[PDB]
Amino acid sequence: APLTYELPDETAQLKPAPQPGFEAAQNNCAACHSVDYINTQPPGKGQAFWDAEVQKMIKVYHAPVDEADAKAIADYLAKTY
Amino acid sequence: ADTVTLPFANGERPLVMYPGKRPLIGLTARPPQLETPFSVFDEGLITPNDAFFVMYHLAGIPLEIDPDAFRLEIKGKVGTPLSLSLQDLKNDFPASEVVAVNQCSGNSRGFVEPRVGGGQLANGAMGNARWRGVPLKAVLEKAGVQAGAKQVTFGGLDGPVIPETPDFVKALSIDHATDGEVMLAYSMNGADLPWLNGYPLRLVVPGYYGTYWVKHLNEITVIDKEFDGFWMKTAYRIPDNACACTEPGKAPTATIPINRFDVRSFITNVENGASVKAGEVPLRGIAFDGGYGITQVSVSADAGKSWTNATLDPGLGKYSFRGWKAVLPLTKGDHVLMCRATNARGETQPMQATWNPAGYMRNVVEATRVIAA
Ligand code: HEC
Ligand code: MSS
Repeated sequence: APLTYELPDETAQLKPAPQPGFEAAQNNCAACHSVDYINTQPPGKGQAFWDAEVQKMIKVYHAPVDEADAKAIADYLAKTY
Repeated sequence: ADTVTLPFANGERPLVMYPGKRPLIGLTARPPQLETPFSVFDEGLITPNDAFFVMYHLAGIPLEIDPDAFRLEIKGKVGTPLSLSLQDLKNDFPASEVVAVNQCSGNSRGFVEPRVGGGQLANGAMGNARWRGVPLKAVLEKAGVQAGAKQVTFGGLDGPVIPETPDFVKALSIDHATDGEVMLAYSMNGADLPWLNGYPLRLVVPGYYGTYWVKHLNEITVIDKEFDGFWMKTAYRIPDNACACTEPGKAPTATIPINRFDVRSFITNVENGASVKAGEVPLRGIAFDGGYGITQVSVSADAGKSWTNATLDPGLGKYSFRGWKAVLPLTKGDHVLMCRATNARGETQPMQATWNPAGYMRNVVEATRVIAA
């Protein structure tokens, strides 16, 4: 038989917020990687940092995210993280 | 009972337990990225397999591998393409061994100021191991490298979750690939590679940052041009100057691929706020570089106003951690301890940290405040 490897369960979750971008981030930002990538970034980086992170995902890594959702997500992140 | 906090902002991390591993600092789960607790580096010069750090870029890592069916393909600008089993590698080629540091490009990124995006690591994204395997030079010689060859590309079993994401492929120059030190490792600390460290086979590139050390390595292509894949052309770029640095907030005007390690040193047996007995205080730690040899390690107990020469431990190889020891007289009270290494070509560590947009290559003189009583 082949050898196999068992990963533990993923538990990482995004910080809830009343902004619509929270749900848009839930729906768009966990498809390629766990959201601990977001949770662990430097804190209080602000608007330009998170705008750039979101644009990189879409333009460089081809995340299927529309313009409206992209703004919502980047705004939710900049306010929350 | 299951978290730590690294000494930079937003430093909380779970302690997580993976098969074959002791608890490690969980950075990301998918893909798994795991940092080594700093205390491990005081436990011995060779990092145990169960403690060794883990970094990946893409969620689609292999989780089932039949070692019998596994093949390493050698192709492109060669006379004879090869399909090699692990048994072929172990039996048909002589073996080589090297004790060598693997260190992430962004090891220590969390300490960079201003903070930059990416893997927020403390200093535990490095480790030292006795690697055993086949020199790449030997396998390429068997294939027969063709004149006009310029680079070799390296790809593994992992893959993007969404096919449009650039697959993880790296490149070395042909002269580098055939130098005899670049190794196709099938063994780590006398055992088959741990799964997350690239079972059953990985590239080892002594003295070079870890991005080149492709894991689960199954595809080697000799090419007659410069490779322009995303992870060479766009990612892993450093400022094209001596300090590999820019003014904080400024983009470099020209870049090149990241390459050899710069010189680093750490004191391992004390951490911030540790208590020591005033008098002769024993200090120990490690130093390493890109393979030129550590010439000296100097130690200071007065924040760099004066230096004492440490005694270097017997070496394990030019690519290994080099141990050192020093006994310093400490007066009662606070002391800022530092160590600073230099190598045989005159490379050293800066007293003040430099910066670059990606937060690669940090090697500032490490300071540690202790209390003598
Ligand atoms: C696949 C198309 C992705 C989608 C969907 C999202 N991201 Fe992503 N992200 C992707 C990759 C291949 C990587 C690098 C992984 C590595 O270990 O190198 C990342 C990384 C991040 C990071 C880390 C910082 C950085 O490298 O820029 C962050 C903060 C991040 N991703 C955030 C993020 C958000 C907000 C997303 C929704 C718009 C999102 N990611 C989606 C690929 C993909
Ligand atoms: N295949 C593969 N390989 C690979 C990868 C991925 O992702 N994939 N990563 C890198 C990196 S990035 Mo930075 O530069 S560091 C690093 C390394 C690590 O190793 P370990 O995990 O074994 O420790 O690996 C290397 N290799």
